[PDB]
Amino acid sequence: GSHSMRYFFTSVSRPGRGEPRFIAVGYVDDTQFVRFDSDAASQRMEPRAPWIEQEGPEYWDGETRKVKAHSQTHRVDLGTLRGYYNQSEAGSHTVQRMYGCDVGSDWRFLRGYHQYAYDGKDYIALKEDLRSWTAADMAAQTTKHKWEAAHVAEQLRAYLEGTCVEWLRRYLENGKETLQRTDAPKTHMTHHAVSDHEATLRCWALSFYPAEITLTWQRDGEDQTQDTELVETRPAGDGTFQKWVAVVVPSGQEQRYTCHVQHEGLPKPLTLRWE
Amino acid sequence: VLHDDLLEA
Amino acid sequence: MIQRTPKIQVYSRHPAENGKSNFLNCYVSGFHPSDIEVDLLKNGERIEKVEHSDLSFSKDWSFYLLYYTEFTPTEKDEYACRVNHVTLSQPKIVKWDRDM
Repeated sequence: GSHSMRYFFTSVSRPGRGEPRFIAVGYVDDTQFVRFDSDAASQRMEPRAPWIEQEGPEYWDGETRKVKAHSQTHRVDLGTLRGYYNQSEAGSHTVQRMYGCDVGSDWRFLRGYHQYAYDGKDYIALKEDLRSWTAADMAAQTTKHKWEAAHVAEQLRAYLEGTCVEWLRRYLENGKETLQRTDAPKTHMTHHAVSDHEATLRCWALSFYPAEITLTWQRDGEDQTQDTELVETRPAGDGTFQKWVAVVVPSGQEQRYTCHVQHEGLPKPLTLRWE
Repeated sequence: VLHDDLLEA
Repeated sequence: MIQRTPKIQVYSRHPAENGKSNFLNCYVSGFHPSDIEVDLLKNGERIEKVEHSDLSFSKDWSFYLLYYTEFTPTEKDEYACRVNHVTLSQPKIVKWDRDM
């Protein structure tokens, strides 16, 4: 299976007084492993997964240096973009950045990402070849030219194909008990009468990891989308995920309906036949 | 691990 | 200046049974900007021991947070989540339904 390492950065200007609120989180796949918050007392990158605590003092010293430098970059950027978009010094604005790398099932570099947004909208992104940029508007063309002149892409590509991958591999090995474990969904169905003549069938998928899953209802062996509700996949809080899908059916007819569950943790899709 | 040095926009 | 209203789910970490200890979650997602006020309520009163995940965001740049606290479902107690965001004229309150 492929694995990813991603870092997500959000900076929010507070023109009233002081520097931007800055929050950085790091993930391996769907597991957070580090965080920095400018408002926290430590002013350090902090662990958020047991397996990253294996890393000694020098790891933390290094990531703190870099994450603080990142915060200054996004502060400057908030100033610059305000200028490009001719905005008031009064209002709060946001810059978001996400970057990282995937390895394939062969544990080799697969893909690299670097995307940047201002005020919740695409601004600039590195293309898949890791050699050029996509600018969303004319302001972004300024940044594109500057980064092209300064060979940012080359620097990023070296990181993504190298350093990024190497550490991802290290993390996967150190945190193998959890990072490389697939938790298949624990499934069940509930039944709720909504009248004398109709009932709700709810098919639940619980405690699964990673978050990717497909839940669907079939009626007599054909997918059924009418009269169904599907909630978005949601975190349980213990590192796993939950989802459910529900259908309303005539009472007595529950047997026609089947819930189908697909997940990387299941060799074969599950078919629930009941209620 | 984080990238070492980001350029300003 | 794009503004997106939060989607809200209120739910328990584990299948809920009256008298048995659990965790109450309020997942807020799909919102922008990031500033948001989330409270968990027990009979309308603000629960104090409430923690939340570190702010992150989805591919469309919209934000998501998880707020949670320990709790114990009971026959008579009502639990809910209260959310306020710039996109809401007043706080949105979503009741915890044990079946959802």
